[PDB]
Amino acid sequence: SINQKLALVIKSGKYTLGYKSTVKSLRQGKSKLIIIAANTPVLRKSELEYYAMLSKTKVYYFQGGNNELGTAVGKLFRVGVVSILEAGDSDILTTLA
Amino acid sequence: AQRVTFRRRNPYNTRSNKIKVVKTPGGILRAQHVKKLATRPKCGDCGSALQGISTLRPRQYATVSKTHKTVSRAYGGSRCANCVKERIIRAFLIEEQKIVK
Amino acid sequence: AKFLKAGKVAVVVRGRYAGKKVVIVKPHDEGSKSHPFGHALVAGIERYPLKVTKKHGAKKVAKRTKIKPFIKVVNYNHLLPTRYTLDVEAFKSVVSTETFEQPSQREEAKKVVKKAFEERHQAGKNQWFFSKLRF
Amino acid sequence: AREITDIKQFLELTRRADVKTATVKINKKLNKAGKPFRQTKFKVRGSSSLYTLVINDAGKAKKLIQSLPPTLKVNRL
Amino acid sequence: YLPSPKDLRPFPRCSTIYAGHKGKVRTLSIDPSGLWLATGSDDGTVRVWEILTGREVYRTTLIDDEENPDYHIECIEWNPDANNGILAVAVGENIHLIVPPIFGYDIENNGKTKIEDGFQVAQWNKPSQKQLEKDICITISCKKTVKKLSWHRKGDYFVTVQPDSGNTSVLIHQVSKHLTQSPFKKSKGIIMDAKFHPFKPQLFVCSQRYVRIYDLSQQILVKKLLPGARWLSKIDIHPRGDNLIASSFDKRVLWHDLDLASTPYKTLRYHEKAVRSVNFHKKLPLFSSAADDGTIHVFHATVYDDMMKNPMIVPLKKLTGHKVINSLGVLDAIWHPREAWLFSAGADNTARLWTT
RNA sequence: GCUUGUGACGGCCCGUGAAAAUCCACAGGAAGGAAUAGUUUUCAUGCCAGGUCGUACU
RNA sequence: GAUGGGGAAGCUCCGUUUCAAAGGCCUGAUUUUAUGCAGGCCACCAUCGAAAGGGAAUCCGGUUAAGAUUCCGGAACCUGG
Repeated sequence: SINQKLALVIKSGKYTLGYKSTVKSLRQGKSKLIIIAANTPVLRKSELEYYAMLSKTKVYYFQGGNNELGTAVGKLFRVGVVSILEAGDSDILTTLA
Repeated sequence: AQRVTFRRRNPYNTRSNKIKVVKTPGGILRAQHVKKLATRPKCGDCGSALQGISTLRPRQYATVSKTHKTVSRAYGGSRCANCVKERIIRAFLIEEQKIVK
Repeated sequence: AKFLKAGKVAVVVRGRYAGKKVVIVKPHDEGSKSHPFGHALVAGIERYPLKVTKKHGAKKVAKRTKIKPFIKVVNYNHLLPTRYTLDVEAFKSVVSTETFEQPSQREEAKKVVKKAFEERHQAGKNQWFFSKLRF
Repeated sequence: AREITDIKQFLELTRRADVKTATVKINKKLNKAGKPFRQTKFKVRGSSSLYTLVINDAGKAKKLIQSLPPTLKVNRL
Repeated sequence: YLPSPKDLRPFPRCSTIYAGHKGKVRTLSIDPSGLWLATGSDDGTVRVWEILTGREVYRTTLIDDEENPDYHIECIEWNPDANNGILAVAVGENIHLIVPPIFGYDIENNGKTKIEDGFQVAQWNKPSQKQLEKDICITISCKKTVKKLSWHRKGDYFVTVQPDSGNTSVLIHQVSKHLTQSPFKKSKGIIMDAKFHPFKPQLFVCSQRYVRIYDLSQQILVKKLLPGARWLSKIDIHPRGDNLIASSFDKRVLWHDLDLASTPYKTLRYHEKAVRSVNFHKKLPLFSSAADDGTIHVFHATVYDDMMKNPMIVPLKKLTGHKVINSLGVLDAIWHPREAWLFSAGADNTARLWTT
């Protein structure tokens, strides 16, 4: 499941949280995968698609809002978008999620 | 101890008809009628007061120069700046999506 | 890859030239003593060339086609990057870190960039760049 | 009323040729709180507004009285 | 249905090239005695030269990584007080006070003891061992890049410009107390230059668009000049204190008669490219402009202190010789304190002496 | 401290608490302007003009 | 509360933008008919109704038997050209 994959990446793998820090990693070309929440607004979402498709980065849509995306990565503050800089021991990116 | 009159023929405390008590060069207190306070101009979208624009009564904008009323960005006089930012972002992406359709 | 490059067209978001299309000539990656942030040197156009048609001729067409260029340093946050690209060799040696400041060297830079962008526009190529973004 | 700091700007207003009359004024004041000194104030009647120039030093004041044009009317105290 | 140039001699040919720098010469200064030229270059060195021969007599390397595009030697100026040997150098975010070992004990010790006596917007630091070997006696570390430095006439205070440093874009430093103060509460625009008046207790502050004159004693603004330019680059003040010239990147030089009007008295258009420096002679009725066209233009100006006549400005000579490199030409210039001699700093790696 | 003006907040409603003249800004670009002298009277200064009726006192 | 209208034997009553042809702007060698107006653009509505609602702009000092933000002296501002 998607929560079991992300529970690995937090405890052993590079990542970053929130909108401004991800867009820098998209610009610099470090981000391999990004995870966008459902409840994020559409101008925000459609911007991150456009930054991604220039850089040729894979984009997953988390079925769930920004509160419970925060629960999945395991942080008590809510998070709208998450990016993966480096993969963990588990495979994440190569699977269809 | 010294007390003070309305100068004008209206004797009621209306929104217009207000008073400040002022010490003169004569050395006595006197009323001075304060005009009503200028509200800030707003951004007609986000709905908040917007910077580098003078707070004047609406007739008083006709006296004042252009650089008071404007700011130099496109849509500067009438937009929040952050709300100008959004619609430049939005115009660009929706126009790009129209080719993808 | 890193997509912000010497080819790259972009829309400037903040500050005076907001919603005006520019092209990056020198991307500095991270920072300097002045401008302590990721910043790009760009070369846009302030006043777009107006519409033009079969009816107009000679002198009316020259007035309609006239372009004011500008050049600026700008933050990477204020620049929205764009899939389109434009060739930049006509104003590579012109625009630079030494060129900015020390005025009016800025004016001599804009005269070359004017002669680039108008002459790019005659026999029009990159048609998207010289159309005004409406918002 | 409108103060002027600069000395060059005052000499332009005297030659402007709407200015019918001027007036000079002298005031006793105390500098810091140490000693007295003799201030001057060269005022000039413009059509709209009253331009004025505050000179603190007494030596510079006396040369300024001569530096006025003769055709302009001048009025003491 | 107006006098000819012939009647206005002396004024400056290039007699002497100061050759040696391996990069653009951005700044130069002539010492109080009028015998020693100092230059600062993108090659990372400051050099001192025997003016009539062009012989380099001193070199100190202030930047070991001279290929670094992030920081350079920006501005140098000899202390104006006689016989202390002090050279101020703005480089990156630092100001060094240097006393080169070329003057002897009486002069060098005078400078060193003055600087040592003084023993938070800026920090005053003792030199490291590495800095001692560069003849640095003290360093003032600021938060932002220091683009301009200028001594007060008495040689204790100096003012520096840190563009886009907001409220601390202009700093006043006092050597005797190792004290740095920010004279202003408010930041108005990008500051390009700051200069003390020749004898009045005033500071002139040049932004990109305006020149503001402050009375440091009264702590108030006393005048605001409106040059009508978008890109001012430098100012200089006439030695008798009632006139100013300003250069602009849009090719103009503006003469302001400070008492006459706030707008320019005269607009001079004698350059094909951005003007980088304007400079008055301290004693002779001469001034110059220097531009990115590689040219220096020399002017006569008579000022009438007491009587109701406005300045008489006469162009005298176009000086050519500097090579234009990457759209840059003459980056700085300075007059000899007594002779009709002008020193220029070039993007072409040279400094030059122009004489009669 | 008293009177009063204003600011940013908080409570209340099956109550959420006038309109119009007037003024300004923004988007748009009909078109109009220079190299031998034009464009700007939203920068500055200067010139002229301002009618009818009420006005005492309680 | 007139008008357009409609009621009423009639004094008049209804109605207020309504089932009205309800004016004022641009261009024109409109290229031939040789001394006659051609081609277009714009879209709701009279008026009255507040000396406390809305609203351009003035202050100090002096003065009268009795007047003054209105006279006198000085110092300001607003509107239109």
